[PDB]
Amino acid sequence: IVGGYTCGANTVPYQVSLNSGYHFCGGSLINSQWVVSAAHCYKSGIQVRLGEDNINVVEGNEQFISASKSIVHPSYNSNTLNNDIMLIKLKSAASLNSRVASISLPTSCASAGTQCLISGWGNTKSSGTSYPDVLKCLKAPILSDSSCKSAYPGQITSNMFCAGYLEGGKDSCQGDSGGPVVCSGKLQGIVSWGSGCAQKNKPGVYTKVCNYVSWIKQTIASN
Amino acid sequence: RCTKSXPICF
Ligand SMILES: [Ca+2]
Repeated sequence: IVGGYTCGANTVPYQVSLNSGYHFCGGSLINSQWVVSAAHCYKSGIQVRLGEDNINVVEGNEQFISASKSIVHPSYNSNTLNNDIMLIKLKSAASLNSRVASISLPTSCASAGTQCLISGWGNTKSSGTSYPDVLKCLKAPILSDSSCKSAYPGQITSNMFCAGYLEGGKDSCQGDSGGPVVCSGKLQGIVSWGSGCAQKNKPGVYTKVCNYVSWIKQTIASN
Repeated sequence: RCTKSXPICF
């Protein structure tokens, strides 16, 4: 997260870290057994880390649980990033408490100008690289689809939206992929892609979760 | 344009 702020330990209790001997992507806990992340975050050997603040120190409140299923959307296109969503089933149910909690799925899509919370352990620099120990947070509005398409002509599908700023300085970045965009207590977005990070006129692009609520439901119920 | 992962660029 570039241009954000330290969230505070366990203030985003649905935020998870996906770990393969290092933090590689974020995700969101949606019930005791299931995590939503990005399809492009798929790999073998995923350990889900819940209740994290400092990802480099065992502080208390962590739960490390292996992924038992990693389900990429069958129509995920790695060329266009359309359908950039993945479901991870945990080996054992997480213990839910104040510091480890699920986030609600949307009942409807969000509108332009809705203010959302984007969070992660990604790069904090727009130029070069700095990775934080603790979780970072950013408040960011959903942009109009006209403005989103103007920024990225021919590249924004019905399953994507833009959020953030056009003036530069505030954005999600490398290492934040798969993590949450939460608006009015609903998981509306998944950190997906963009042109660089926090660059003028290049807002972040996010998977539009409201389009997948039925798929998520049908997939969990059958697994 | 890149994904925001440990990046996949185009
Ligand atoms: Ca920790």
